[PDB]
Amino acid sequence: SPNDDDNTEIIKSFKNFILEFRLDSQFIYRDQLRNNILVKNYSLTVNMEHLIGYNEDIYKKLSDEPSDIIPLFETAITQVAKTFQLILNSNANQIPLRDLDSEHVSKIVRLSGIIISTSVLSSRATYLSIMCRNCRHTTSITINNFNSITGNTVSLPDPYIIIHESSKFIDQQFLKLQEIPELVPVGEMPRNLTMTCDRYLTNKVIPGTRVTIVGIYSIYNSIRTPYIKILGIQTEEEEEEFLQLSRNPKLYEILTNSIAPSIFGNEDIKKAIVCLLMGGSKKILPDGMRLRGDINVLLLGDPGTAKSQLLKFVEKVSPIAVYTSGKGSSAAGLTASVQRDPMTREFYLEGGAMVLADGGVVCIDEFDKMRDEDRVAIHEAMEQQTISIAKAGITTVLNSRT
Amino acid sequence: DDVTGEKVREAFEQFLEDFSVQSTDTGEVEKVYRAQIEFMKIYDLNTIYIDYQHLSMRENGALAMAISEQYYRFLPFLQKGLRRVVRKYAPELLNTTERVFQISFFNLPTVHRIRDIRSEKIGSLLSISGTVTRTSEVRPELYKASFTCDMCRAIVDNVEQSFKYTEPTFCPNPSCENRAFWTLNVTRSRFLDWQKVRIQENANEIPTGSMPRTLDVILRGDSVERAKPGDRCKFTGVEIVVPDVTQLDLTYKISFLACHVISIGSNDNERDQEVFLNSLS
Amino acid sequence: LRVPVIDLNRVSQLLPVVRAILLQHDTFLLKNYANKAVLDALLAGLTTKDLPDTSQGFDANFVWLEQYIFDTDPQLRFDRKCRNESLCSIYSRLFKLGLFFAQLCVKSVVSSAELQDCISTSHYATKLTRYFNYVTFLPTGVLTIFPCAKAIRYKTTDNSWVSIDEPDCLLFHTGTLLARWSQGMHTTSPLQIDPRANIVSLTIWPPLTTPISSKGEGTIANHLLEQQIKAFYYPRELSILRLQDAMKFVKELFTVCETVLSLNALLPKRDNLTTLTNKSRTLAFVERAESWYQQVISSNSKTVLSSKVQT
Amino acid sequence: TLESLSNVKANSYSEWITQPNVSRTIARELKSFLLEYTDETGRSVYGARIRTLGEMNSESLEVNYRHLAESKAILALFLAKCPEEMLKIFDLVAMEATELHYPDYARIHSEIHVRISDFPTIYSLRELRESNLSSLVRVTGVVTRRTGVFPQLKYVKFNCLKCGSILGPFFQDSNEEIRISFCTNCKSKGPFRVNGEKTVYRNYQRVTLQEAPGTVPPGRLPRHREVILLADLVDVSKPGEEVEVTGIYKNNYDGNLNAKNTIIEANSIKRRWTEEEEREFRKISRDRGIIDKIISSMAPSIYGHRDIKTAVACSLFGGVPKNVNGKHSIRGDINVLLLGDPGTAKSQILKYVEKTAHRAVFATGQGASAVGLTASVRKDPITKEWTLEGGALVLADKGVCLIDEFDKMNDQDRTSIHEAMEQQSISISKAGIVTTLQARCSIIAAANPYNSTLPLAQNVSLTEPILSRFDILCVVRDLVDEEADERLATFVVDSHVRSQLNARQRRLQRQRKKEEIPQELLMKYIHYARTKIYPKLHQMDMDKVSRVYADLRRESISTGSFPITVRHLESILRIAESFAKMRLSEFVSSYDLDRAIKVVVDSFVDAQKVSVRRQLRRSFAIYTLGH
Repeated sequence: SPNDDDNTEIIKSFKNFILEFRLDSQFIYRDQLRNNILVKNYSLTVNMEHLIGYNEDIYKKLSDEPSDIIPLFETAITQVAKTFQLILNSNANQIPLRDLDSEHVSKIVRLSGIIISTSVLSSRATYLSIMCRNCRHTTSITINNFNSITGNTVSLPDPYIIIHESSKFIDQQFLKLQEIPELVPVGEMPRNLTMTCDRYLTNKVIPGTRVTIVGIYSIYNSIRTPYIKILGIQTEEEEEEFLQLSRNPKLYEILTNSIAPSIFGNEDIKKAIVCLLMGGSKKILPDGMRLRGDINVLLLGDPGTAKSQLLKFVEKVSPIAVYTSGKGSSAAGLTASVQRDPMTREFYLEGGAMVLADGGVVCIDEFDKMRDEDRVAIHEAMEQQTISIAKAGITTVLNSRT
Repeated sequence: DDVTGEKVREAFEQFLEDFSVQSTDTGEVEKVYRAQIEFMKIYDLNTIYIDYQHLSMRENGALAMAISEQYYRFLPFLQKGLRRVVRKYAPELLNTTERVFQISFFNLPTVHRIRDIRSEKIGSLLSISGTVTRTSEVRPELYKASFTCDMCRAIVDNVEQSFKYTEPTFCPNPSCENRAFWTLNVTRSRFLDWQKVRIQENANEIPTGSMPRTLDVILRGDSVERAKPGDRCKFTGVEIVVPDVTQLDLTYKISFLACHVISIGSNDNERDQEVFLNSLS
Repeated sequence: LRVPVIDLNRVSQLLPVVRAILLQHDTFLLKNYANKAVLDALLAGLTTKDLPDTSQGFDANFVWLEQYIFDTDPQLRFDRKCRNESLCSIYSRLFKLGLFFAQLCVKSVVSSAELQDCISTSHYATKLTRYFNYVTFLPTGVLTIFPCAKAIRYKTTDNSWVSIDEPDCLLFHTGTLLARWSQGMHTTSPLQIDPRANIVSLTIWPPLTTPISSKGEGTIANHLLEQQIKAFYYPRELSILRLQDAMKFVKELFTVCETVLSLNALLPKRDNLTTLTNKSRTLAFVERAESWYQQVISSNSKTVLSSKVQT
Repeated sequence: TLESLSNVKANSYSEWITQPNVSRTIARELKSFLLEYTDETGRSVYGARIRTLGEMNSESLEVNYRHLAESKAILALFLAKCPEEMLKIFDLVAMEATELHYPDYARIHSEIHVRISDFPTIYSLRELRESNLSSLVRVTGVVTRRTGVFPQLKYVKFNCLKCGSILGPFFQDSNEEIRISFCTNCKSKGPFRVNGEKTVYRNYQRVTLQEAPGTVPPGRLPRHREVILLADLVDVSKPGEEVEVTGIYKNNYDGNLNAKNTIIEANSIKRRWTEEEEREFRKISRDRGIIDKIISSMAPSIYGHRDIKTAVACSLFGGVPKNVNGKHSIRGDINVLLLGDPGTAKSQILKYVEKTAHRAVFATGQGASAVGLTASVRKDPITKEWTLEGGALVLADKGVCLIDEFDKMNDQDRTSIHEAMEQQSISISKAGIVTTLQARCSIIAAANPYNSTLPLAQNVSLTEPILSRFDILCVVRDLVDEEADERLATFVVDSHVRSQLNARQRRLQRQRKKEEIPQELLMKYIHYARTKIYPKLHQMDMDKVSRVYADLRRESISTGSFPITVRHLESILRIAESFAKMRLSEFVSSYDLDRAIKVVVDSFVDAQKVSVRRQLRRSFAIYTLGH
């Protein structure tokens, strides 16, 4: 068996890599492993850029077939401290969600988006023990299915009963990542993707925060639905240009006329857009109170003064902005919705207009022709900046600082 | 071999070669059935039109009585005798695999209704006239399929489907024991365009407090896209029984496999006056 | 579809670069030259239009299109000057461009002892293009340089029109006889409709007595290039016969007629349309039509009498 | 040789191609065809497409079907008969051609597909029968809905649980499924796990294509099939565009299709007159009376009403939309509101646009509710998912919108129309699906009140922002005139009398005499000046437009008429740009500006009272009476 001799050189290469990598006469990988013992956190954040400068053959084998190199990395970390979780951090180019073809299957890919919702905690079987019904033969089966979500063909040699007492289980949580709306073209709907967490990766993100997730793109049978297993959740010339522009006392007049150049006049209306896009200061009180730092500007007047043209200009200028209407957005559009999955029979949450655009400007059109049931959810998000929904036994509070 | 079935097929072949209607304008003995086969070669047609009044005028109506009573039993015999007459005249209409020819009877005597549909008339040529409400799309049907096994590699041709995906149980090669592994051959299967039309009662028949009944009429052959919704058409076919495939006590459903659709609302501006004057006494 | 841009000052290093660009994009794009401010002042002598025919002045082909051709000076009994003083000044300034263009394209081929004979008699005549307030025309000469902006298109092999716009640049065009000199290594390109109806053109012309490789012994450049330039009436019998000689306008429709007819049925034969008999019928159609032109030498492809019904 | 390939010695066409001695000669002739075929100018059309394929890193090679039938007929007749075995062999031919010019192309892409376009035979979705099975049919339509990009299966490699070996590769078909019974190492019928490491996936997308509104006969229902997009064909067709699906008409067997009571696998997609028709447009538009000839040709079945024909003709061409530094998007669709007493052939004008425009969706005000005009979030009865179905304003992108009975509409439907007449976008966020679709079309409605003493704000049951969005307000007044009744009664009788080669030519001559410009030439004249010619507003009288709006707004305040906002000023430029498109001009001169002002003046003066009509006609008579 040639695979048995090749696996020994891979484990031995990862053991010597931690005891030899140094930066500025300081051992970062060695001090991070020793400090995690007193804290009791079986985790190790290993940067992907550190493996390139050490050995090119190691980084090449990891990006090719990560389903076999990652399980071997966990065995090398435990041998040094004597299961530890491997956290990979990449700082290369960010691959968008729309550029995921069939060439990235079983490969380490880097994504960047906002978490839609978060499911509950699920137990994953790792070390199962079966017992016969006649001779009562107890045998332990080590489940090494790293690229698997559910119990895809459980190995059962079936008069065997799985023992739930002497079996080890790990945590697992499902996530939904959406692409950045800044890269989504016009006239298209942004898609989503289901991710999976493990061990300390569960209950770490917040449904409504843009984070960077580096995982492995793979597929599984449910035509197959793709999935990505989460592994680790994370110029000087441009800075001088922004500092010199702020020193100009005429900056308040330049940015005023630059926003929406089609509308002529109305200097008092265009001046409020600059203060709205900047916003105040989100101050947090030590007692446990939060002050509103967002500015809400209401427009009113006779139609024909380019009302819809001004709202479309703010969406194209602000980085995070979602355009919505009045009657076109109901309770499931403006706020979060509670949908049921017809395959797993589970109630999953879904982001709305004021949920996916956290930290930006939400442009609403035709605010006078709105309904009464949709006016209660808006008033709650304009004062406390939170959305409290208690339906179907799900009591979750989402931040809406729009 | 069916003794009664072979007698009907032999009499049907002579009816399409000996019957001739004398013309009243020219006075020449022109054969309508012989000229209809030649017209189907230019336009490339696969559906013939045979009048029921012409069958009753031969042999004292002995052949028309056996067809109107038992139409489903003599259905494969009528299609077999029709292929022999076409092969004798124009044999170029067989090559496309052999083409599937269907017989569409028109101008029927008794026109039954929807309330007169009973179980005693199952398997007989009837005529139901109603209004079209809902119609489906044009979808093909697996008629004569061809199953090829993976062990003996034998192409089992001429496999009829009785409204179910039937598979052969044995391979013709005696050196094989395969009773499950079968692959469908699309390049050697005969497909037909079928369409289900849900008809209803006539608009002129408005009785007392009753419930409007619907009948699922299945069209085959060249009868596709011939019953538009909102027009009272005269259907013609046989009463078939379609079971429940989803339940495979066996629940059955009463259907009507039609072969010819006659639009009443439809029937050169000068020809509209000569038809109404000739149809009356 | 690549449009390279290189300065001609560095060529006078860039010799094999232009040799590899005439096969793909063919049409070259220059830019700055010795004439800059004097190029815009040539429009003063452009609004003339006061010369007759005799291969000079404007050509009123009927309707809104015309070609103001100005003959050369050393040619005897073929001179008709007017008020185009700026046009005569550019005749000697752009003459160096025709000789310098051969040092970056013809010099790389074999040698340079053959391009000096084509650009020696100075028998080329300019052609001013004007429009009043477009058919696919083929270039007459071998080299065609003309300052413009758009106009040119493509009749990058996607049979689609490409309207480029490069300010302060020179668009070059390749002739038809130059392709036969390089055993087929050039591609023609016509123009299209555009609002800018003010463009100056200039096409060089080879001498009257010069050999054209080995295949141009019996037909010189003066006899071949004069066929497409006289089809715009002396001789009148030779101009009408040359317009009707284009058999491609009536023989190309037959190559596709039976292809679209046999596809709907899948003719005296009953076994569809075999490929062995279809290719033989195309060669027989071009052979039967060839005898019709040989036995007639003004036929404009007359139609046949249709079979009428009886009574 | 080529002579022995024509004699088909097999029973079917699919069996002759699968022969080893025939497939070797077919691929040999296909290799020399992509390297020896030249155009009329002496250039290799296929030689330049190979070099450009490797520079852009694409796997789509476009091959013209017309250029293949003009050289070899053996490779053209077998493609339309059995495109399954023909495309598989020709796929390896294009791969070997690119390796000769670029040997380092195998490391990027392994397979190169062929995009066959330009088909001689054109068929629709209604003419699809059983004779077109397993054949490349070019079907054109409008894309209505589509699905996501789901990774399909091609080479599935199963793994055994009793030994740990890898079984494969196996070609996965889109019709049947692979069922492994016995193994090659343990001989067992245990469960096989699909490995997610050695499987070559591919893109898959289901797009429902519907028939075009301009080709469906009146009185029938349009049809729709299912289109499958594979390889790089996904994410090309957008919901609201006209594409030409040049795929193979296949069929699939379903278990629910036989107990309850036609998929086209695409191969090449192309989004959407000859040379003789293009030269005829410049000759007709060169006349000085080209504008008057189009107005007289609009709706030839209606006599009189010259003021209404100018608004429908201007709404068909539309304006030139342009973005303002990536901020605002000025509309160009001219909105015409047909108002007046019923009986003056008001509904007959809406039926004429549906048979002349390239994309016109006729709707009403009674049957069309909230989702009848805009989009909706419906549940699919098969996939059990929340799909998105288009409406009247969604399926009419870059076209004409026809709405009947605008006065008999609910309050929930009037607000959705006003939101799309300014921003040209309908934002619908229902069932957690927040989508912002586009809706750019000319809404031509026809409501019913007409009291001359009452203004337009009281006769028509509408609001103020609704009437302000319409550019032209046509008002019809049924007056009493003995001279007009005699001319109208004669045209009705003359149009009812006239309602094998000699009989057909006489019917076409009678129809052309009553229109005098034919109807077939007017349809292609509108689409020609809407996608190629774009007139500008260079060198225009800016001081003349400011004086017209200054005198029009000053008279509406002292008399108490309809207030003129800024939306009416932009309507003059939209009508003036439509007049330049009718003359095939790229610049709007002073003649087109004077005609656009008279349209807005006649639509505003007649939309008032009797005393206001007799007063505004004398003060604004200078701008109407041009010099």
